[PDB]
Amino acid sequence: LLQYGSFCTQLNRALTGIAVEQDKNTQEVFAQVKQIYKTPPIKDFGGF
Amino acid sequence: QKFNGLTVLPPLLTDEMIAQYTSALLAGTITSGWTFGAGPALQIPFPMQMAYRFNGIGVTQNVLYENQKLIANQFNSAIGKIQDSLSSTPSALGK
Amino acid sequence: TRAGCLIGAEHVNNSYECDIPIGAGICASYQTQTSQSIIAYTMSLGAENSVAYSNNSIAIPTNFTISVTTEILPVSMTKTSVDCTMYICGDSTECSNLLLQYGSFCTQLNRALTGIAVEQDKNTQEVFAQVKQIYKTPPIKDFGGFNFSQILPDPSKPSKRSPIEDLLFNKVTLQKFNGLTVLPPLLTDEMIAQYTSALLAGTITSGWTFGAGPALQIPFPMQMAYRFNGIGVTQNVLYENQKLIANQFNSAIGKIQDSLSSTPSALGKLQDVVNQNAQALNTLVKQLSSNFGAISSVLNDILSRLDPPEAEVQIDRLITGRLQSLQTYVTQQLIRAAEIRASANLAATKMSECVLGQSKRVDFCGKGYHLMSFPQSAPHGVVFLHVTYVPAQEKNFTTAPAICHDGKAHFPREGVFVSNGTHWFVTQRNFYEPQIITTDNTFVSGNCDVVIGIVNNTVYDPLQ
Amino acid sequence: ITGRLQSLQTYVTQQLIRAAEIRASANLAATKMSECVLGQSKRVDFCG
Amino acid sequence: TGTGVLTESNKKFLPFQQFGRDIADTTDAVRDPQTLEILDITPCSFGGV
Amino acid sequence: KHTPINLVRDLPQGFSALEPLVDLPIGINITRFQTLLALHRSYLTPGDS
Ligand SMILES: *[C@@H]1O[C@H](CO)[C@@H](O[C@@H]2O[C@H](CO)[C@@H](O)[C@H](O)[C@H]2NC(C)=O)[C@H](O)[C@H]1NC(C)=O
Ligand SMILES: *[C@@H]1O[C@H](CO)[C@@H](O[C@@H]2O[C@H](CO)[C@@H](O)[C@H](O)[C@H]2NC(C)=O)[C@H](O)[C@H]1NC(C)=O
Ligand SMILES: *[C@@H]1O[C@H](CO)[C@@H](O[C@@H]2O[C@H](CO)[C@@H](O)[C@H](O)[C@H]2NC(C)=O)[C@H](O)[C@H]1NC(C)=O
Ligand SMILES: *[C@@H]1O[C@H](CO)[C@@H](O)[C@H](O)[C@H]1NC(C)=O
Ligand SMILES: *[C@@H]1O[C@H](CO)[C@@H](O)[C@H](O)[C@H]1NC(C)=O
Ligand SMILES: *[C@@H]1O[C@H](CO)[C@@H](O)[C@H](O)[C@H]1NC(C)=O
Ligand SMILES: *[C@@H]1O[C@H](CO)[C@@H](O)[C@H](O)[C@H]1NC(C)=O
Ligand SMILES: *[C@@H]1O[C@H](CO)[C@@H](O)[C@H](O)[C@H]1NC(C)=O
Repeated sequence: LLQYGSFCTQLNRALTGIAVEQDKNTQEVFAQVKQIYKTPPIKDFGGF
Repeated sequence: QKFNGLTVLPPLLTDEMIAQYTSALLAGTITSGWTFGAGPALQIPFPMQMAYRFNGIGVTQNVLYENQKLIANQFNSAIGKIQDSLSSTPSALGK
Repeated sequence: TRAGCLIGAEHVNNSYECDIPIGAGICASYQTQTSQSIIAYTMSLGAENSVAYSNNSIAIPTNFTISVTTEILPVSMTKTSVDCTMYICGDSTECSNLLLQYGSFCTQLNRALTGIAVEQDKNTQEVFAQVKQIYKTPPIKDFGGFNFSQILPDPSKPSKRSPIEDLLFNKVTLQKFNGLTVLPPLLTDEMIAQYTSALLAGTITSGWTFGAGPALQIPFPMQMAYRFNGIGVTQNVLYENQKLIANQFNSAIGKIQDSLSSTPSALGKLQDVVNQNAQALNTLVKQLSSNFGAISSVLNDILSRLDPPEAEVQIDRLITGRLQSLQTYVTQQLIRAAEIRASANLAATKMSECVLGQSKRVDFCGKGYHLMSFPQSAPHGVVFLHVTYVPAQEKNFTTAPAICHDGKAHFPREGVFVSNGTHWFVTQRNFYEPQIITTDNTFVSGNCDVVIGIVNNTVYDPLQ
Repeated sequence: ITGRLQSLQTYVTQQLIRAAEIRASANLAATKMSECVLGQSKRVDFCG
Repeated sequence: TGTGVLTESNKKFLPFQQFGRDIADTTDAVRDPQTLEILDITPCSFGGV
Repeated sequence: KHTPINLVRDLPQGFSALEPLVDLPIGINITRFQTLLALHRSYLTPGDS
């Protein structure tokens, strides 16, 4: 296998890039609030 | 699947953490309208917030106030139908 | 852990912000303050804050802040090109004769790479060439207190680039091989800087009008007053607070150059394209040293001592290996070109809708209500300076959605009703400005006995 | 070696393309969360 | 064997190396026989048309 | 590699790269070795050597 050069470093690199980006996708979709908001104990939403 | 060199890495955000994110987003929406996306979250009575969103389509607020009971009933029913729809139609999560 | 057995880091009960991700919610970092060792912990998602929800209280800001954020988008990458015949079969007719027997395999690769190279110029043209004329700023800078010198070009420099984009070119940093050549872009950096100068001058001197039709000069305080009127703040806000707003805008602009010069990894999105192209090219070069089974990897040495009737198999092995490597490179570049084209389309959209207009799309041209945006060219990309309106300080006010008068129910034409606790005022929604409630800022509908949660007050009719 | 290596390359290429598609969908999801959740969109048939 | 332009060089070959090679399996400089001199190899020009 | 050293007793820390002297075509098997020292004569008892 060594005689084929870096065919495998390339594939590991590409799959690592995909895997790393899969976390960025979720971070960008969901991590849009800097602080976690909480709902009040009493639910007086005027009928909703 | 994962026996001969194939391995699956865990995602960075656990489902409890993503659910906490969506709880934060939904709580911010309910209690503060859109204000928390731009700056500090500003508490606002929810009927009043819905009134201004109605005003954001060209229906005067007096509409929502004169028929708030009806609108809230209808909204509760429409949310309830989503549960039954997802529970009864297959291939709904096909994507 | 849920990601595996981690050895070397102490587990800490308390949570911090995430620094080096592990997986399953655990991150690690080097503390240096408490621990001069490596700690691992469960992430915190951010600070907890309950919001003061109640059925009768509003929070309306009493101040604002103007903030300038920066956004970096790739647009193009280097237009590389490689020739089969030299790359695979350098200066050897004996191997080219048997490369010909593979048909069109790498007229096809040349076609693909030429397509990418031609598309890069289209990316740059679509992002920047949005103005039919080159606009220029007047010699006298009477902008009502707004200092733009940090983004307008400086005539004293050998290259007409503004200080900020000069800093960008000084912060991002970018040989002769066999068959690999790099084609120069069609638009030189001077020309791109001239485009962004045209865009900036048109913006400053004409608002958005120059995006729709002929550029119509308007005084800049008046233009900014309109953009304030765009996000729901009456122009008197800007006019009564113009000196403060101009000082604040100048300070925010000044902070940008310092931030870019002092916080590294800010231009990582642009450094990544050059890093990835360099890495792909380095790998493509290093593949020339591989045997693939050959008695020798260098071509002339196997040719020079082995008679063709059996040196042909030896050459064929090398041919197939190198051709496959080149094919892999071309495919990777096609996918990366698709990604860069997506980013260039986003950059063109952002120029149109943030530079040439004022956008109502939330969080599209930065956090906060969008005021206006400034393009700055960067090597192989564009930087956007997004000017936004952000509320600053609020007070809690009691509310009610209506007022009774002699049995009649009044609703706000614009804004909300608020009170100190003794007297009731109408005010606009993003800036505390009370006014006495009059028949001329509210309107009538129905009667008191229908709406829920209404308060009695007197409303003044100016006629009596 | 040749056969398995080329099979792995095919897999990685198709994963790259599928990852690009998922990235486009994730960018659309981030845009939708911004413009529909964090705001109110005047843009027809984008949020329903 | 190979083709290129041959130029004087200031690369101090140590007494034991006889030919240097690039990051690819191609020579970059050589030592001449009969005179023992260091000689730089630069590929002679080419380009697209 | 021959280096003038000032450190007190042991190997220094500074990185240094050895370069070849010779490549002898000996072609023998080597499995053991021993260094050759140079010893003076301080004195001579008649028969000890
Ligand atoms: C509005 O915003 C600015 C900044 O938050 C405030 O401006 C300051 O005003 C005081 C009194 O005029 C000055 O002494 C300060 O020097 C100003 N700041 C700066 C940086 O120059 C203003 O007070 C704010 N209004 C409110 C209600 O917060
Ligand atoms: C326009 O912007 C810049 C930065 O805010 C100002 O440039 C300074 O000009 C003075 C006088 O020429 C120089 O002494 C300074 O060294 C400049 N700053 C720097 C960082 O070099 C310019 O004065 C601004 N104009 C206004 C009205 O504020
Ligand atoms: C807005 O309303 C609420 C309630 O009147 C206030 O919320 C409090 O905020 C402080 C500081 O963040 C917290 O320590 C308290 O715990 C909060 N109250 C509760 C019940 O949790 C908020 O300060 C109000 N703003 C003003 C100007 O009064
Ligand atoms: C973490 O909390 C548990 C709970 O009692 C305790 O046993 C443990 O010692 C704590 N560890 C640290 C590092 O504080
Ligand atoms: C609220 O406004 C009224 C109307 O002028 C004023 O009399 C009162 O003092 C204000 N409240 C406070 C706390 O100052
Ligand atoms: C708000 O809630 C309180 C409960 O403390 C209730 O008395 C009041 O009627 C409510 N107001 C409205 C407008 O529903
Ligand atoms: C408002 O006025 C009506 C009749 O004028 C009265 O019935 C009601 O109690 C008043 N509201 C308050 C809070 O006193
Ligand atoms: C070859 O001849 C030249 C001519 O002077 C001489 O310098 C050189 O030493 C000769 N080659 C060898 C290996 O001695």
